[PDB]
Amino acid sequence: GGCSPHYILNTRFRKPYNVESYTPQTQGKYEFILKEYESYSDFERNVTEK
Amino acid sequence: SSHGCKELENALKAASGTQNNVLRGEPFIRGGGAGFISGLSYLELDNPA
Repeated sequence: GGCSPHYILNTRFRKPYNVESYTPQTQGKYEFILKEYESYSDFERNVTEK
Repeated sequence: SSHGCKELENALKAASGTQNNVLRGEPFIRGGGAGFISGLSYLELDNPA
C-alpha cells in the first residue's frame, strides 16, 4: 500500500515497505594536508702547500 | 746566497639550507545540496573562505 507523500527537492518517492527511512541527511567533510621538506648540505675544502 | 720558502693555504666553505613548508585545512559543511557541499568544501588554496 504505502502511498504516503515522501519528497526530496521537488521529486516525490514511493518508500518501499521494508524501508523505515531513506532521508537526505546531507553533509560534507574535506581534509587537505601538505608537507614539503627540503634540506641540502655543501662542504668545500681546499688545501695548498708550496 | 741561499733562499727558502714555505707557503700554505687552507680554505673551508661549508654551507647548508633547509625549508619546511606545511599546509593544512578542513572545510566542513552540514545542510545544502550535495553538489554545492562538494563545490564549497573543496579547499581553494587562494581563497580558503
